[PDB]
This record gives sequence, C-alpha cells and structure tokens, in this order.
Amino acid sequence: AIQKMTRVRVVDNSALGNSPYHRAPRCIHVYKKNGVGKVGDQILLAIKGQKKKALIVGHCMPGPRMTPRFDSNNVVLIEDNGNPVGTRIKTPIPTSLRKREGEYSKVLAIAQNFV
Amino acid sequence: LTLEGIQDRVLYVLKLYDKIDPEKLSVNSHFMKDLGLDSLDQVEIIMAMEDEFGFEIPDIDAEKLMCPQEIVDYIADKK
Amino acid sequence: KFDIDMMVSLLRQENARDICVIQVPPEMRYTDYFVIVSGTSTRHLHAMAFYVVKMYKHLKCKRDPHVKIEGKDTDDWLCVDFGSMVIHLMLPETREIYELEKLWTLRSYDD
Amino acid sequence: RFLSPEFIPRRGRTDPLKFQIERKDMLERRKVLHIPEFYVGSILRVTTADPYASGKISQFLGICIQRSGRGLGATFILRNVIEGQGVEICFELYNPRVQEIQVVKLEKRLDDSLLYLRDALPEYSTFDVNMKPVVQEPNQKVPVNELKVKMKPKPWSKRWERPNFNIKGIRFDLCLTEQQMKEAQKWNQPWLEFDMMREYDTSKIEAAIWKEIEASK
Amino acid sequence: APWSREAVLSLYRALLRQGRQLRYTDRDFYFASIRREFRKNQKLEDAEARERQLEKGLVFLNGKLGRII
Ligand SMILES: [Mg+2]
Repeated sequence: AIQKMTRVRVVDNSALGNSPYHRAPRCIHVYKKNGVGKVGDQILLAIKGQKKKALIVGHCMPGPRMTPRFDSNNVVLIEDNGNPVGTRIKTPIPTSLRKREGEYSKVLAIAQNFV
Repeated sequence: LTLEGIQDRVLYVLKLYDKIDPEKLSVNSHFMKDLGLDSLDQVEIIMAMEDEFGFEIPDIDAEKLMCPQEIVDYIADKK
Repeated sequence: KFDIDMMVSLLRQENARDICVIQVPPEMRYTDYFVIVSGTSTRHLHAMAFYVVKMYKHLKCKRDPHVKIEGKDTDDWLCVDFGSMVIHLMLPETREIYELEKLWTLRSYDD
Repeated sequence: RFLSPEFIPRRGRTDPLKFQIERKDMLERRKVLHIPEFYVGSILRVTTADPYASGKISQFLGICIQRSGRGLGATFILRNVIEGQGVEICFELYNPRVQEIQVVKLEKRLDDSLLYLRDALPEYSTFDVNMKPVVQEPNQKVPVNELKVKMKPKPWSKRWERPNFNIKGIRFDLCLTEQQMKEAQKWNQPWLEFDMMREYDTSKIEAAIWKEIEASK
Repeated sequence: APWSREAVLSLYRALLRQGRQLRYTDRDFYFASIRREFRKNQKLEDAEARERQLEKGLVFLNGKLGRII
C-alpha cells in the first residue's frame, strides 16, 4: 500500500532522484480506482517541485507469500511516454513485475539484481 | 605458395583497412610513428591480417611485428 | 518451432538495421536470450514489431500465452517478451544512452 | 527429540481427524523434500522455482526470523539485506515449488522471534550470499548464539522495550534511558506467568504425533 | 598503469577471437562497439581505474554473466 502523501525512496540513476532536496519525494496520485498502490503500479510523484509518473517496485506491507518484502518504498521514475528516466537500478527488484499487465519489460532490462 | 602472393596480400589487406593513411606503406611501414597508431589499432591491424591472410597468428608474435617486412617474413616461414 | 534461429530469420528477413543478442545464463532468472535490435524510425520499429508478433502469433504455440507489445505510444523504445527470449526494438542513440549491451554482460561491473 | 512446530496444533475446538489428514500430507511431502531441523536464529538458503521464469530456480539466503503457522500451510520468513536494502520473504515450507532448504548455520538465538532485527543495525542483518554451510557434528545440542544487538534510534517498528515481548537479544543499556525503562516496566503483568489455565501442555500431543512419525516409516 | 602491459592487448585480441566466433549478430557493429569500449576509455586514465576496467574486460571476456551470440 502506497497511498497519497507517502514518502518514497527513489531507486534510480536518475538526475531527479540522486539530486539532494529539502523535501522527501512523496506520492500525489495513484492510478487505480482505490488510491492504494502495490508492486507494479504507476503513481504521480513530487520531486523538486516537479510532478512525475513513477512505478512502485516493492513496498513495506506484506503481499502474497513467496514474494519479497522491502524495508522502504522503492520506486523507479518513468516518463509520460513510458520509457524510464533511470539508467541503472541498484536495489533488487521482484520478478513479480513480469506477470502484471503494463509497462514492465522496459524496467527489467535495467536491474542489477533480482529478488 | 607464391612469396609475392604473401607480399601483395599483406600489402593488399593493409590497403583494405580504412583508418590508416596509405602514405608510407613500405616494408618498414611502422604503426605508431610512421602511421600514428595505438597498440589497440595495431591489434586492429592484426585483426586486419587474420581475416583473409592468416588464422594461425600467435599473440606473443603479433604483439611485436610492427612492420610488414617482418609480417611477410613471419607468415613466409610460418607456412 | 519459434527459436532464436527463427528470430534471426524474422529480423534479417525484415533487414533489421542492427543486431546484438546476449545469452542470459539461467541463474539470472529473467530470460535466456536477450535481443537488442534497432531500425530506421518509429514506422520501421513499429511495423517490424507487428511483423514479428504477426509471425509468432501465426506461426505456432497456441498453448503459449499471447504476447503484448510494450510501449506502442513511445517513439524511441519498443520491447516484446517471449518465453525464452525478449527483443528490444529501439534506436541506436537510445541504445547509446541506455547501454544495455554493457549491462547484461557486466551485471555489477559498469555504470 | 526435535519435533518441528508445524506439527503441533494450536489449541482450539477443531477435530483431531483434520490434523491426522494434514500430518499425512505433510509427511508425504517430507518423503520427497528433506525438511531439516532449523530454529529461529539459523541462516538458511532456499532454492525455489520461479512462476515467472521458465523453469529457472533461485536461491535466497537469510535469517529465519519467525516460524509462524501450523499444519501444511506453515511458513518461515527469512531476512537479509543486499544492495543497502532490507528484504524479507515468507516461505511456505510445503509449497511444491521449493526444491531444497539447506541450513547454512544451525543456531538458536535468545528469542523465539527476531522481528526486532528490522530495527537493529544493518550489520546484524547482512549476510554473504555465497557463504559456505558450516559443518555441525552429528551428536550434539545446538549452539545457542546469544548476541545482544545494537538498535537504531528510538522510533522503532514496535516498542520492543515492553515486557509483553520479552525480548532478550537487545543491549537495552546502550539505547534506552533508565526513566523510559522504568516507564516500560509499567505494562508488566506479573501474574500472567503464574496462571495455570493458560498453559497449553503439548505432551500427549507429542506422543501421538511421534507415533504418527514412526508409523509413516 | 594498467594491470600489466601484455594483458590488455591479450584480452583485446582474445575478444576479437571471440569476435569471429560470433554467429548471429552484426559483427561490424560488434567490433565498433569493442572500439567504443576501448578507444574512448583507455586513453588518459588513472592507474586505479585501469585495473577495474580491465577487470570488467576480464569478466566481459569470460562471459559467466552472459555471452554475446
Ligand atoms: Mg507499524
């Protein structure tokens, strides 16, 4: 569950993420009917006064069993057309991105590791 | 094999390569000061040797050729 | 069957502009074959996408799942995943900036 | 003798025949896959098939930090940090896509549940992925590793200081004040250790279960 | 400043010997990509980074993290 207003730990090699800023990046909108995002949903995100679409890669509330659970809300940036801003992703990414319907093939070419 | 075949095929693939300037393609045609090449470009020339006229060239001997007289002679007694 | 040989047939038969594949080893549990291929433009990459899903769909493998083309709206990138392999139709500039050929050979040994 | 916790039922007014059935299936899985003895401190590595990769398997290593669940659906969740990121997985012990569960380092910690490791220093939770399984000797009790860990600052996951948790693997002296300690001794419940109607005696349960184990052999 | 002298050109020519054993792909874009891995990188660097990039050259040679076909 990553709802509105949640602080977000961006995992990218992006300019927006690794730039220091006085506000933590936090979610604004979740692109589901209910406002609750799971692993593999798109959200709007406020980074440096710039709203930006983003993709949820692992959260802290438990999901199904054999899937992993992170100790932060790891999120990968993405552009409007759908290609990601980032170039490398250091923290491990669950393979549960593969089955879901949406843009996931682009992100799974970037991961250093897989959990 | 014709020895002049070795001569004009070493000379020939030296003409086939594109980055070099065919200005002083002698038998003492050197790479780093005659034609101004890096050692990466030198093994790129070795790559430009083994492709048509070669295939048995050892790396310890391809490191130190540096002139096509030594190349024609070395493939000459190599065969 | 629809193997990587058949993929080489589909892409050289299309005359794809640039080809570079990586055999992903079985531990890194994403895929087996990782195809990186570029083309002329959005029309070219788009049309050869619909061509290769046309030939896989028409070819064989009914029980195997139907495959969705990803990123139909974006211009530079396009990507399609199968059981064994995943093809990335993109631009060589996009290839220059995302440097995928380095990544799937250097999993921790790059930037 | 070590009887793994998934065979002991929680008390309740369910029928013993249902656990006869469950234990039958659990032993029929334990023919195929070898389920080893492991405690809630031990370092494990589990190989699983992937539903997303075509018949490729994977290995996760970590600390078993909880052994919850009874019966066929019983789990254990193991933890590790990699790439400066903490990850945990709930593994179902009898999910047939697990292939081997190797015990790297069989050891028992001071507690029965190490969920406080989420708030410890990340050095207390990191492990080598390719670490070698340490050899234990056949005829010996287990090494009870005690390690009072060090805690990160105060806003924890839960108030581990409270005596309903009965946490033993904390160096509280480094990371808590005496005033907040004496405040935490308010929620003591000293009587609770002394009532004899809350004590669930699994002794005859253990007997019938060990005849279930021997009879399946 | 690299790991040694002979090792760099040895791994270079070894990658080219795999470059002819390449089977399915456009081998000239491959060779030009070997260039751009080696030309614009191996010119004017500090002696520590030489070690690390020849180690990623080692791993790129061995191909236990995947191999180009
Ligand atoms: Mg909480």
